[PDB]
Order: sequence, then C-alpha cells, then structure tokens
Amino acid sequence: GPPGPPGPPGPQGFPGPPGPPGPP
Amino acid sequence: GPPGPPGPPGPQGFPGPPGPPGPP
Amino acid sequence: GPPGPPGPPGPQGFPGPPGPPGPP
Repeated sequence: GPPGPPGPPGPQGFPGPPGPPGPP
Repeated sequence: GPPGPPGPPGPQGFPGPPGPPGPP
Repeated sequence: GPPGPPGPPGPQGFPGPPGPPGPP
C-alpha cells in the first residue's frame, strides 16, 4: 500500500573540532 | 506497504574542546 | 507501510573556543 511516514531523525553529528591556539 | 522516506538528518554535534594554550 | 529508516548523522559541531592565553 502507501509508503510509511518518514523515518526518525538520524544520529547526532560528531563533536566539533578543537578551537585554535589561545592568544599569545 | 513499503518503508517510508529516510528521516531527517540528526542534530548537530556538540561544540569542540578549547584549543591548546597560546604560543609564547 | 512502516516508518522510514533513520535519517543520516547530523552535521559536525561547531569549532571549540580559542585555548588559554599562552606564556609571556
């Protein structure tokens, strides 16, 4: 019959990259 | 009937860690 | 039909903040 509803939201993305070096 | 469309992309990941200490 | 498959992984998190101040 008709296609089901859309699936659930995917997994959370990966953690962000490290920030840059601090100020001098 | 068939499985529905793929779900939405997941939530964004958490922010990355603080960068290393600044250069001298 | 049944609900669709899970969505893709979300976007990567934002970059971290700048690191601690460096030595003098």
